[PDB]
Amino acid sequence: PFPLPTGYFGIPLGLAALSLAWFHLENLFPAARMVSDVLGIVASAVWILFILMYAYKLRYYFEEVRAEYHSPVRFSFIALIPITTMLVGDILYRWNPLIAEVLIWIGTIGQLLFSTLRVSELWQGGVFEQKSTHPSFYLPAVAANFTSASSLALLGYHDLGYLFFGAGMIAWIIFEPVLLQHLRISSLEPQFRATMGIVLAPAFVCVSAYLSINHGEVDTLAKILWGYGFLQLFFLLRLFPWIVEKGLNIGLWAFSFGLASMANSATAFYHGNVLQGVSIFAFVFSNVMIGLLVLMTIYKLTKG
Amino acid sequence: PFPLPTGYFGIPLGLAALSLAWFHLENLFPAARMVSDVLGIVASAVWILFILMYAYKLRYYFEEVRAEYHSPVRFSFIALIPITTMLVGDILYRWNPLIAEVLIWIGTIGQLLFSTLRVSELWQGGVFEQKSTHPSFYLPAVAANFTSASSLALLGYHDLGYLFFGAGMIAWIIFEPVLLQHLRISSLEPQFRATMGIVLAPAFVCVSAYLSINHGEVDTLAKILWGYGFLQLFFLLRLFPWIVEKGLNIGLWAFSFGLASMANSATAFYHGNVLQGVSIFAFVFSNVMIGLLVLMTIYKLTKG
Amino acid sequence: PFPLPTGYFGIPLGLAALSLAWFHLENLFPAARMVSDVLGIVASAVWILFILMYAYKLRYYFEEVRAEYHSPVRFSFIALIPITTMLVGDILYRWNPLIAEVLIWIGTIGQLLFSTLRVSELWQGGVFEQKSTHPSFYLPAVAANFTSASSLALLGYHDLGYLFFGAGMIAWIIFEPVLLQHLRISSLEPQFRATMGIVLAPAFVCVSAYLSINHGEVDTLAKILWGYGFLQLFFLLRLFPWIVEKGLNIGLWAFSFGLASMANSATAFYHGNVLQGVSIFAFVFSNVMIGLLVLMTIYKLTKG
Ligand SMILES: CCCCCCCCO[C@@H]1OC(CO)[C@@H](O)[C@H](O)[C@H]1O
Ligand SMILES: CCCCCCCCO[C@@H]1OC(CO)[C@@H](O)[C@H](O)[C@H]1O
Ligand SMILES: CCCCCCCCO[C@@H]1OC(CO)[C@@H](O)[C@H](O)[C@H]1O
Ligand SMILES: CCCCCCCCO[C@@H]1O[C@H](CO)[C@@H](O)[C@H](O)[C@H]1O
Ligand SMILES: CCCCCCCCO[C@@H]1O[C@H](CO)[C@@H](O)[C@H](O)[C@H]1O
Ligand SMILES: CCCCCCCCO[C@@H]1O[C@H](CO)[C@@H](O)[C@H](O)[C@H]1O
Ligand SMILES: CCCCCCCCO[C@@H]1O[C@H](CO)[C@@H](O)[C@H](O)[C@H]1O
Ligand SMILES: CCCCCCCCO[C@@H]1O[C@H](CO)[C@@H](O)[C@H](O)[C@H]1O
Ligand SMILES: CCCCCCCCO[C@@H]1O[C@H](CO)[C@@H](O)[C@H](O)[C@H]1O
Ligand SMILES: CCCCCCCCO[C@@H]1O[C@H](CO)[C@@H](O)[C@H](O)[C@H]1O
Ligand SMILES: CCCCCCCCO[C@@H]1O[C@H](CO)[C@@H](O)[C@H](O)[C@H]1O
Ligand SMILES: CCCCCCCCO[C@@H]1O[C@H](CO)[C@@H](O)[C@H](O)[C@H]1O
Repeated sequence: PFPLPTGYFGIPLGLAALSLAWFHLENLFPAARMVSDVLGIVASAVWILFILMYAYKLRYYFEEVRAEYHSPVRFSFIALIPITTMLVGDILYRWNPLIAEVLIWIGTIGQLLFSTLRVSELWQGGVFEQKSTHPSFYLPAVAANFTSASSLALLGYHDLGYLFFGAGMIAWIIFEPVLLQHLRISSLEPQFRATMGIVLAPAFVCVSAYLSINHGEVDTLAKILWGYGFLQLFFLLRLFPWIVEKGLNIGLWAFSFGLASMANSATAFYHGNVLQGVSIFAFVFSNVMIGLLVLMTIYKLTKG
Repeated sequence: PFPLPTGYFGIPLGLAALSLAWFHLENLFPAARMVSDVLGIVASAVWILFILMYAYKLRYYFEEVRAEYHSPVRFSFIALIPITTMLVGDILYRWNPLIAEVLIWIGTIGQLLFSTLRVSELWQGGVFEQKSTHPSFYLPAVAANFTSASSLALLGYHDLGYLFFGAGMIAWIIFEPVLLQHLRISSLEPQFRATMGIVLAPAFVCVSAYLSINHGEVDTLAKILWGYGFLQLFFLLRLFPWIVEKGLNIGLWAFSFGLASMANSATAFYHGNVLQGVSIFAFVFSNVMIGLLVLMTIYKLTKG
Repeated sequence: PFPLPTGYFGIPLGLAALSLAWFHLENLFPAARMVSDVLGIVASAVWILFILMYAYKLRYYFEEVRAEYHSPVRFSFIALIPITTMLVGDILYRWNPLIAEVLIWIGTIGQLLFSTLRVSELWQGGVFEQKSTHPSFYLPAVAANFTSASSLALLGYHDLGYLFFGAGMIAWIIFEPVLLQHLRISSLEPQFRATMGIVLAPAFVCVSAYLSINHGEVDTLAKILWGYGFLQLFFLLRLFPWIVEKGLNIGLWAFSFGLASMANSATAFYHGNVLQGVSIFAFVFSNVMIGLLVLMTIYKLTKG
């Protein structure tokens, strides 16, 4: 018996997002569907297990959940739950649209309630401190809204999806300035550094959601978002030795959301015949990196 | 004899903006014109009175005006004067375009001169402090430019209106990051908390101005802005008990600008057959809230 | 023998940018080509000389270069080198596209390597301080990417140009919030104040690059960018007496990038029949100001 660390939801999140990326290649390359289905089944299975473990945590370790919830830093990871729930919904849609729709709405209402209760509460002051300014804040504030946007578009609710999209995009632009200034001034401690991987996510998750809503039209906004996304990738690549100064660890799954969304967006750029060479590199790169994450995770698992 | 607190201009501002919202419903529902005209006449009458009271303040309480002007916090409320002057111009345009145009230009030149003198002066440093980072800054920096944008569009100056629009939109995105970080860290004191209502304004005033310039075309930008606007609404609703911790007060008119612009934008979304259900809710909600403000103000007035 | 202060690259930068502005008037007014060619030849000659002087610095004053590189403030000026190299490439393209393309790629790879190594390294914390938050940061972070964007578009690489464009535009919006808050709180010391001129650059360099990529189409984004650009101009004009409190100096070339890009963008607005009166004013204003910079520089040179 142990309380499931909430961050572990990043594993099915990354796998689910990568399933969706491969799904979007099926009409260019049919074998991509089998790869998508396998990734989707594994992500869903891991999600079920982690959901049940989290239900156990709520039942028997409620004070740990309460403390994470009220923490001005640790609360953000709870947003992984409804995010992964929506992504699993998006996977399941290929097989059962009714069950998919239920999960998508549960995740959407859940993330919106979550932010509305906790993200706003921060504006009361005195609890959040300068040192609370962490990449994890992107999860409730930004990533959850993008995930809702694309999931609702999948269901046919394009205009409602644009509202969530806007909420996420503007929230992103409003938070990042203060995050990067904080990182410049204050050296994130090693135990939090893997969460630098979340810094990769905004531009790529943003363009993926946008392309999901706008029928895959690769337009000026999409190209703009990709450009900033690759800038951040190059920066994070340069920073990687510092990120893992104290060793490789499981927290590196933090990168998987950005990586998977880079792959997903790459499929749309390829479909649209925009920067196809860059698209192929992006898609291959993201898959290799997530493959390495899977292989390091199997290892850790075969070492208890 | 007393010096008129400059913040009181928020009352005719909210009423004038709400008049304009109803005005935009007239071709869907004719009776909306009577409601618009009544609101517009009351707003204009209150504006005349407050202008005369402010002329008296300048004549006999000039040092109080000087101190408010030089304050790195209190200067912002002076921007209410040219903002309300433009909105009254926009109302009067339905009856007398020549007088309307004069007021619109006086307000536009006045707000631009005001910002150019005072907002820039802050960049000299040493006067503005971290604790000066208040929602009121939106008034000179953001709301005034949006108001110019839409007023100039009304007069047929669409391209000039886009310049003001851009100034306001980029200024908004450049200020809000630091405002929300400050609110997270430092608990705004109760006496300033009603000004949290100004946080509702940017997205809604922005989309209202945009739709005024672009002939009511509800496009991707407009939907994006509405999404962030509703996020902030939900946050402020959650925060409302904290906002009024020390009691309901007249400062709550601070919400009326955002509310009225939510109503105005809702008329355009409805006209464009986008999210009509949300539009009706938004329009009804905003009217009820401003109706409550009017009823609390009549009360206060019937209690001296 | 002396080590060339890296900031001096701002002189050929401003002249090169102004050459390109005049170049864009040639099909409206043929005599503009002669003016462009003369400015372009002078900028290129000054650039060659400064490059050779900088090669000498690297060879015989390497520790001075190393210290500037590692400084969390002074590193930014090194970005002037690849920026000016690209602009000289853009000039030379009218005579020799092959040599132009080589310079453009050297400058593009060089600026991207430079940022990737140094701008990201800041996020390790503990070196950059709040007082490091200076306008010069725009050079590597923002201006270099815009310059790449427009130079690559010149070569026909529009989509790749949009990636650089996005990187610069989003980087701009993400840095400026914290810069203006810092300037409000902390009074930039006189010796750095001329660099306030760099604050003029982002919106104008941004719209110039955008118009270069999008075939000169003056659209809503372009008008938006111009509006914020003129707001900042008016602010900087008001601030000018404070900027030069301790006297006029050669650092005022800092303004030339924004001024030249105001002129360049003005040619496109004029071509597109948008705000032609404003365009003429902008173009004339920018030329007069840069003419004054040239005349003060000849003076200083005729006084050793
Ligand atoms: C992922 C879905 C998350 C839903 C979270 C439910 C939280 C309800 O719990 C609430 O937390 C608060 C907000 O800070 C409080 O102030 C409450 O009164 C408390 O009931
Ligand atoms: C709403 C219209 C407002 C116009 C305000 C006029 C202010 C003119 O007053 C000016 O204020 C300054 C700027 O900080 C000064 O430095 C001046 O010299 C002073 O004359
Ligand atoms: C304008 C083109 C600039 C290229 C700059 C080359 C810099 C290479 O120098 C590098 O600087 C670093 C990054 O901070 C280091 O950590 C290195 O190991 C060092 O080799
Ligand atoms: C995954 C969703 C996490 C929900 C975290 C719940 C936050 C609990 O919030 C708590 O709820 C209480 C009693 O149940 C109140 O007594 C509290 O004081 C409050 O701390
Ligand atoms: C950070 C946000 C960047 C927003 C970029 C928006 C770019 C709008 O790009 C659009 O391109 C289309 C091509 O015909 C046309 O609609 C217009 O040229 C333009 O509005
Ligand atoms: C998002 C990236 C997924 C795209 C992977 C495409 C790999 C195929 O590669 C491409 O195949 C072609 C036709 O099918 C060719 O004409 C090519 O030149 C070749 O590069
Ligand atoms: C509504 C517009 C408010 C204008 C506020 C005016 C700010 C006054 O600015 C003052 O003007 C002076 C004398 O008149 C100078 O002597 C000052 O030192 C300066 O404080
Ligand atoms: C924070 C700013 C968000 C800017 C969003 C701009 C969205 C541009 O949306 C536009 O949609 C039109 C539909 O055909 C086309 O012009 C293009 O797809 C696109 O440029
Ligand atoms: C901005 C919100 C103002 C719109 C208010 C519209 C209220 C009318 O309500 C609508 O009337 C119709 C036709 O007129 C119908 O067909 C509807 O189903 C009904 O909802
Ligand atoms: C114009 C490009 C400027 C390059 C600045 C080079 C930064 C040098 O970086 C230095 O390089 C070294 C040795 O050569 C290492 O020994 C160092 O410790 C490192 O400081
Ligand atoms: C800070 C960023 C501002 C982005 C502004 C984007 C404006 C998009 O403007 C575009 O105008 C065109 C006119 O038909 C159409 O494509 C749409 O109306 C709209 O998408
Ligand atoms: C970017 C600004 C450069 C444009 C400079 C244009 C100066 C010419 O000026 C214009 O010339 C015309 C025809 O050529 C006229 O019809 C005009 O009314 C006149 O203003």
